[PDB]
Amino acid sequence: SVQTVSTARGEVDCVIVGAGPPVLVVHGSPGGHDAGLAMARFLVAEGLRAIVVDRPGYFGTPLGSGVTPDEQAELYAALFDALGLAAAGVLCWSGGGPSSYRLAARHPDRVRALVSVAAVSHRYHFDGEKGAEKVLMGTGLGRRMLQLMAAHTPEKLVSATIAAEGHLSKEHVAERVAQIMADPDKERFTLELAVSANHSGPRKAGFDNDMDQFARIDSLELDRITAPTLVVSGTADSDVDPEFSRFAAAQIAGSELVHLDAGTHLAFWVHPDSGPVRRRAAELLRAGG
Ligand SMILES: [Cl-]
Ligand code: NA
Repeated sequence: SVQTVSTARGEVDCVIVGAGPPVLVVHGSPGGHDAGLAMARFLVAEGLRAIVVDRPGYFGTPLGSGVTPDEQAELYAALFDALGLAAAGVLCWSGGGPSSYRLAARHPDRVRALVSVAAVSHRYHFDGEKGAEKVLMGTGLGRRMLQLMAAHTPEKLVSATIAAEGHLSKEHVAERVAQIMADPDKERFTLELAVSANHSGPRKAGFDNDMDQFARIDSLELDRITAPTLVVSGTADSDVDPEFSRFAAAQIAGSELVHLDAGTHLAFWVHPDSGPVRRRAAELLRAGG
């Protein structure tokens, strides 16, 4: 299902799925179209169509198609041109923030609505990984272990992921895990995103590029954004601090900020009160369609 689209800004890979008002779905760091499709499932179910990119440096999209957040925004607009598309909704999460914010800021005519989930909204510095976590997230061996865990010990993987992505107590992690193991969509989402967190191999170029670029952000100029905007933050997110979302909402006039109490970085998909937020996101992204 991956298609290469030749744009005026270079080649970009994407997966085109669903039917309805279109939404550009922008993965985090690391990520790729696997993460993006997992992010997009609720949209397809709500009767929207998703355009799920591989950002430059991930899988088949060459880094040269856009290194900076601003160049990645330029690529997305060039992708819309290559699809004959005037404008689309935008759904971003985490490291998908900067390029999505730039698209909304500098190409406002191309963005119908913005849903920004725990998104990097200003300069950000990655804390490296040490010891076992480093091997697990940084190597092909680590990648294979995550794949085996997802296939064969899914509850253990879900637990590890919820703990890594939040500041929750042991007891609250276990409560979240039991919820997820009772909802097949939540389980599937979590397992897919856990595997995509490993930045080795074909995710390495894009991941290293994102870490370098996010550390160099001057301003993304979110105050320029005029799209109707929903910003979503889990209060226990240990990956992208809630302050990034409060900042973003304060910059974007008319934006709405939704907090998910005791939510991890995955809250918008896995928090027990997230269903209404996804429904609201979908309605916003339909943008009168
Ligand atoms: Cl959560
Ligand atoms: Na934790």
